[PDB]
Amino acid sequence: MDTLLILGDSLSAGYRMSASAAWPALLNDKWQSKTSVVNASISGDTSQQGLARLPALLKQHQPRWVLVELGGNDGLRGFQPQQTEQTLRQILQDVKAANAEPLLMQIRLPANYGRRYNEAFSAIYPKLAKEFDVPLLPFFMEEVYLKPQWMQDDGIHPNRDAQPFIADWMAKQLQPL
Ligand SMILES: [Cl-]
Repeated sequence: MDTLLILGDSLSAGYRMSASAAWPALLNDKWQSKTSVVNASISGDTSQQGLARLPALLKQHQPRWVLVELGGNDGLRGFQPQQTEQTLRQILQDVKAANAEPLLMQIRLPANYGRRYNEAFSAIYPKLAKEFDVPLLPFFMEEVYLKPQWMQDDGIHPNRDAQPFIADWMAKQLQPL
């Protein structure tokens, strides 16, 4: 079996829920005996904190692909987009140099954040996917935001009931990869 490594923040770890409640556990169950899914996600992680954890994970897991789901905390904290871009660039360099295929997820801030900064933050992702010639996955939360029954009260993080949707959505996005 090949291994999919997830390098993520609470959108993949689960916000205020157990790891086993989060969609990557559901995906792992769905892909039993075919593909291993390692959820190396930490609630609250910046792109810099993800990057710090990455080398040990690459060594240990020798994954075939790495899903990079990071930078949203940087954006939510108003960090400079150029800085989050460089950090993400380093993550992508590390992945390729370990002989793994990076899969970069587009991240955005919710629709009530100011539009100029959200635009500059969001733009980093297609720029990096083009630069590294890697898949750019769409942001799964854009669908989730549209369902109050799947959102926690902060308007940011998906709830436990959203997790089976997200797992199914991710299974569908990831099969041609
Ligand atoms: Cl998107």
